[PDB]
Amino acid sequence: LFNSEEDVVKMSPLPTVENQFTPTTAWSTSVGSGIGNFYSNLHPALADNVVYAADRAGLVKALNADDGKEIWSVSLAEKDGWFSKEPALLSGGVTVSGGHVYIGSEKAQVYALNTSDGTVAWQTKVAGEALSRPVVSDGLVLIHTSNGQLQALNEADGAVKWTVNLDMPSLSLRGESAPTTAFGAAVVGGDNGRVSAVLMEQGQMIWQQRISQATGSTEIDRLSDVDTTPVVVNGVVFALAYNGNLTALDLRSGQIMWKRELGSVNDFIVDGNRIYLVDQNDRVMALTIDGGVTLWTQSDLLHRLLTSPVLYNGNLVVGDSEGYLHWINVEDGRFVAQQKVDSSGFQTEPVAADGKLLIQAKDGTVYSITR
Amino acid sequence: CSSDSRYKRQVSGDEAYLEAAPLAELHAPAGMILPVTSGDYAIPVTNGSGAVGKALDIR
Amino acid sequence: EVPDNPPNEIYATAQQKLQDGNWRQAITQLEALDNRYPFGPYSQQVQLDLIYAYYKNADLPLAQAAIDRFIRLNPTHPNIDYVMYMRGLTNMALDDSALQGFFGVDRSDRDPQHARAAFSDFSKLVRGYPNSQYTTDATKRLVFLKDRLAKYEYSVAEYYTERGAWVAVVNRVEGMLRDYPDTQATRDALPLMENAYRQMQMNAQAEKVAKIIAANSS
Amino acid sequence: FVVKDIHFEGLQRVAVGAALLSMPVRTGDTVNDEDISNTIRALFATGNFEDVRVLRDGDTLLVQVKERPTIASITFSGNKSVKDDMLKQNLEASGVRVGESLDRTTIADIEKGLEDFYYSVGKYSASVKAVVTPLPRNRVDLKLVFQEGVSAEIQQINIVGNHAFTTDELISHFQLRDEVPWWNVVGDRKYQKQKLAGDLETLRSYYLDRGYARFNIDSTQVSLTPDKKGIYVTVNITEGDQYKLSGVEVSGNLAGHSAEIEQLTKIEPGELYNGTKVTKMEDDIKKLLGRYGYAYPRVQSMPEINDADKTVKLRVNVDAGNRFYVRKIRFEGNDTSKDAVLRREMRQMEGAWLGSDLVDQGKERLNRLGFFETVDTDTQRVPGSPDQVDVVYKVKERNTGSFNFGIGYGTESGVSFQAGVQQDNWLGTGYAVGINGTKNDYQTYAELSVTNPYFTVDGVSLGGRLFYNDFQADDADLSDYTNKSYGTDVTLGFPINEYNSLRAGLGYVHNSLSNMQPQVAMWRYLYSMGEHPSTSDQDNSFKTDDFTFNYGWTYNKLDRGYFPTDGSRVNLTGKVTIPGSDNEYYKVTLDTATYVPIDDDHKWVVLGRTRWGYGDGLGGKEMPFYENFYAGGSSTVRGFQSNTIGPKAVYFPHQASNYDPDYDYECATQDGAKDLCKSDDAVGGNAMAVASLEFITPTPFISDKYANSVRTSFFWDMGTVWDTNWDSSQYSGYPDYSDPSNIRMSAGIALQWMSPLGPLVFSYAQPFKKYDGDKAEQFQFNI
Amino acid sequence: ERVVYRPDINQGNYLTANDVSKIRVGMTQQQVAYALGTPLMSDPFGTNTWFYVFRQQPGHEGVTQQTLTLTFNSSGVLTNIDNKPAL
Repeated sequence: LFNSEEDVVKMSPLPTVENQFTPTTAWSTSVGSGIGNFYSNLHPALADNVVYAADRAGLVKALNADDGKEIWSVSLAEKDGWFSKEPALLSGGVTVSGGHVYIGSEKAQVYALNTSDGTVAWQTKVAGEALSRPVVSDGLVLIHTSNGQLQALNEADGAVKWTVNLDMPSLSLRGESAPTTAFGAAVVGGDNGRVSAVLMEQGQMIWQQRISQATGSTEIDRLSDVDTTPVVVNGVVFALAYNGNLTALDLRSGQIMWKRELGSVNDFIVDGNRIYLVDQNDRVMALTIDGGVTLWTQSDLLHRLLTSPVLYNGNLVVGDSEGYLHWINVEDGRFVAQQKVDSSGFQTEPVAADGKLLIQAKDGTVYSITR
Repeated sequence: CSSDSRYKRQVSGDEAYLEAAPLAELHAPAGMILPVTSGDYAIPVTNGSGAVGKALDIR
Repeated sequence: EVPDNPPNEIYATAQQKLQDGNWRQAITQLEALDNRYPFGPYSQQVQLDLIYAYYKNADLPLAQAAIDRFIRLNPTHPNIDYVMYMRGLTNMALDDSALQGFFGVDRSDRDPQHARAAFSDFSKLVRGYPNSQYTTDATKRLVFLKDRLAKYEYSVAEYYTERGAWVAVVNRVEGMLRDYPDTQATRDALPLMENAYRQMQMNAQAEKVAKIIAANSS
Repeated sequence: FVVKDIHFEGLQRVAVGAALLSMPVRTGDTVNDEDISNTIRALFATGNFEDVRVLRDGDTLLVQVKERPTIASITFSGNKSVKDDMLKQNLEASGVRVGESLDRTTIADIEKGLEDFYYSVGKYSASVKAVVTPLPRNRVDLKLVFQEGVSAEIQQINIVGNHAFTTDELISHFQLRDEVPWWNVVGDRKYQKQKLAGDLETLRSYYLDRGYARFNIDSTQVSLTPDKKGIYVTVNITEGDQYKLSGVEVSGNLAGHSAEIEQLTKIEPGELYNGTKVTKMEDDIKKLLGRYGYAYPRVQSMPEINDADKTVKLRVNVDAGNRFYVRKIRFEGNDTSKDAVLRREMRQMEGAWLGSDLVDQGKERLNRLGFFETVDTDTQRVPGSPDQVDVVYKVKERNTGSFNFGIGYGTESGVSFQAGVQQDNWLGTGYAVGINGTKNDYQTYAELSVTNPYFTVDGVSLGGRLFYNDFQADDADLSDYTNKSYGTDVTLGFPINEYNSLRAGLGYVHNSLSNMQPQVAMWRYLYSMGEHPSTSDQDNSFKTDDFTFNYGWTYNKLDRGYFPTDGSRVNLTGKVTIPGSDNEYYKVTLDTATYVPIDDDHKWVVLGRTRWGYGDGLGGKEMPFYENFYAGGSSTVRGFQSNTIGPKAVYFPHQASNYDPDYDYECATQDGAKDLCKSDDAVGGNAMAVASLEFITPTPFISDKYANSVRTSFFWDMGTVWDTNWDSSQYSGYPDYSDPSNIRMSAGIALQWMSPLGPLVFSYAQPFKKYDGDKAEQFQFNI
Repeated sequence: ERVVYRPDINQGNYLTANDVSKIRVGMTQQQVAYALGTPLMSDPFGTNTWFYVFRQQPGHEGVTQQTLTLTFNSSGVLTNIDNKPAL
């Protein structure tokens, strides 16, 4: 019956599982329901020996990051806009600064519940569901939502300092679009194939540069958690387009230093001049910054929907959508370890913090990971 | 054909289509000429070469 | 079939399958000529032979398609006159379809829809080729074919005379009276208008009509 | 450098001249080396050329061509869910197909549009590939693979900015659900953006009648999620501050009809705004002016939405046509139907002002015709006049003609058979023709019945019945019951109304029977007829020439004539005898047929189909043994065989049957078969209560080219026939009836297949409750 | 005869009381026709006599009719607004 119903495209598994430094978790502190296979930018913050974690129901955690002992938890469950204790649909990541845990919502809300007890120290609606985590920076809570706006809320009390559309995708094209702050300027992603750096003070467009195409007008795939969110490690924006097209472009003019437009790059970080990118085939690879020269690539990860490539326990670490964590022999193309701490997968990035590696898995929720 | 039986060149329906029986023209008297030729039914009456009826040569 | 033979070999197989009477095999062969070689020196006649294949095969609108595939693809071998005849010939068969006409039972006022189309193509022959080797029949056909349009139009004039819509009788009868210069049903439409005019107290117009009947007695 | 000869190769749709003229340097034209490369490009520019290689022999040119044209095939692979013809269109959207020239430039434009087609399916996950494969003399195959990965699916509707209501309350008007559970039915399971487009108007019309005249959906952003599945719609709305439609200010060219127009535009000052009734109030004016013969009433509202008190004022601007619009009418789509008969089903008459509703009522009669498949029109204005419209009633007639048959008698007992043919108003001539009869060994049967509904334009249904059954029951020859039965019945349907219509007729029932059975039900009847039919032999004779009177009336409220969908029609018809009849009796029946759509889309309509009847003697006699009612299989209680509901064909103790054959046609006969016997064939009763409880059912896998006319129909069917006259004291050794307690049940589904030979209904139905023996036929065919 | 229930024959197209009063003997054809339009009946071969003929049968009780001619001249100037009633 189900044998011949469609000519489905293929996704390969994880090859060459290693455990050479045998991985584990540092603890389990599983919330239960959580990030989900519901698409979510919600990722936990790991600070103060606290797993500040969250759910999509609204349940935001403070798990004491030695065992993930719950310091506090209230639910943020739709406490503005509509009926209370409906699920908050928490979109943006756990941002923790000051006495607030800032989390965006898919019902166009961005909250701030207090880091010490979970009391909602402020909560403020934004315009549209958040493509970004709430970038709480310089008194401003920079959010890039579905409508391409830089919704900037006040940091300690919540007040919409501006909502300025800079780089709007043609729909709610999904991927990180976060307005980062670099060189006194709000450096803005935006899921329409572009990246920008606008003024930090009010979201005043200093430059907008279309890197490449987006989903729409092309048959490029939306199967991409686009980090057009600028990773600026320089006076040079390193970002993607919505077809994942990696580039270097100048931070205060948008002038393309180079571009490794190599397909829908899933997750990229710029680890010095080892630009740790997750390729279109979900391969981890390092480019340089003076030219995206592949230092190495790795087909030990193939079609995984990887997390970010992070460095932890002496190996380059990445999780995926199938609950496999991985430990790259740091640069060159080799697993050292593979942790199957989950199988629901990790929509949250492996937060190599607190001596641990925090993944909130999707519904196999939070484990901090060690080896 | 394997299914062509009792239908050919002869028309379906009323089979009077082929014999092509013409008709006498409408005549109106003195002073009472209502227009009759206004339709295309006032046809070009040109019986130039070839046959009539079913007997017209085909290709 | 649809062979990829030489164009004469697609032709000679097609012509015999016409004379087989298995037109659908001639159709499969004649098209296969004009599928690959419609630039043949018989590919014009092929389309004419296709009309000669289709219309006998009860493939009547495809004959009209091959009437069009002759006029479009193959405007030489000027049997467009034949094609105007054939499209008048086909659409007469296409209009009514019930086989009681073998022993003489009418179907001549149901609706002359393709008989209107058969009129125009017969009219297309007697206009577009009023001299050709086919215009003899279509001229004789058209003076007939208007009556099947008229007897339909008289059956509308029959109803409003039978209903009692005498304002609609004049609408249908003078409709026929403007239309047909030789159908007798129009001459017999004519008194219903007088009957309508007498019913609508337009007796002056009734006797305007009454001497027309005295001349449409002729 | 002027060419003396170009070399023209690469052919079979591009000739020498189709090359040479699309060579910019011709044979004899001077050449340049740019003209050579101009000959490279302009020869490829015909879209037929795999290659162009232009060279020269000093100047004497040489053009080398390989050929793309007529494509000989396009293969479709990986399609199985989507059929290949939908993939053929986007291939043809590139101007590319079999028998036309390959352009290898548009190979991806086959594919990009195909995956953009696959994008617009509701998927996005597809990468498809057109593969050129060359074929004889120029030809190519363009094989296409279709990697149709996954579709997009609604998971959550994130309406944002919604403040008059809550989000899921707006979702409650929408339908973007999944997974019919193990305790509920939710229906749908898939996403389309056009469902959202219908839902965004489901949203606005939800606000528009609650007062929110200035409701606006601000934006909507479909989540174009990785997984290519998650569809979350960022439906920015502004709820729009519900206002009150608080006065209609209708004006304009009201054509002197503003008073009734004002009544059409009567509202409450202070009821919440309703834009749905705002547009309706214009259409109230529109048909009303169209009823006066203003076929084109330009009626235009204006909601002066006064937010200052949350109100709306309704300016309406009317502009009618002019009176005498319907000049003439045309009828179209009746090549198999005479026009004037359907013009008697036309209520808009020419030479009139337009009744906009007059056009519809004849079309409603044409919709209640049943000799149609669709009924519509073309209300065409004759221009140059504000009083000239010629209404071209294009109506699609029936698939006329219908056949009825059992299963075989041919090449079994001589050249003998069963028959039956309907014509469905042969040539639409006001004569619905249905003829039956059979030549058997048992019977030489002819039977004639036709109607003239339009002998008179009133609807005086001039109809008569005739039959002659030379029925001898060739079992031995006539040893079992003979019946030379013949006679007439002429009944004229006179309309009392267009909803009520009267029926009255006479029945001449000349039956010549001889050597009847030893059975039971005729006996107690013929004892009431003053005759003793032979209980112990089969030699009894009885002739009846019954002069009866028939009567009837109907109620007429139901949608269509070939596929009705809503309404309720009531039909009374019974009989009685007159002085002149051999048996004095009556036989009165009634049936009920209502259409109650539990689904107002008429995919599910309750079809309550019941049967009743009672008849006895009029002078104290019995209603005849040939008039006892029946039921069973192929009926409203189908799933048995026929004549299983009712009292049974039971036999007296019996002997020499004029020789019923040796152990053949035993009826307690002399040959074998001693005393009081019976059979599970019902002999039927003078009182009947049987019913069918059916339902329209939609068919998704059936292509709906006939599913508008083909209706699958489930049922649960039960009931009783019973002879109240039956001796339950003499036939207590038999199945004895006086009561509706033999309530036999068979249940299943019926399959009304409307072929071009009319509706041919087939049925599977399992008997569950069975009384007194039923011959059962679980799957039953009803031609 | 003694038969009841005859459905009605409904011809409109006649100059109503506005249409007669809109116009005059002396009015030209289109000056008439601006709120009156064209008739659905004129002369078969004669002048511009614009017949606006009402017909209505009530059923077994005769007919009601207003045959309303507008005899314009050949100049199209109205010479006669002829109101012919039922029978």
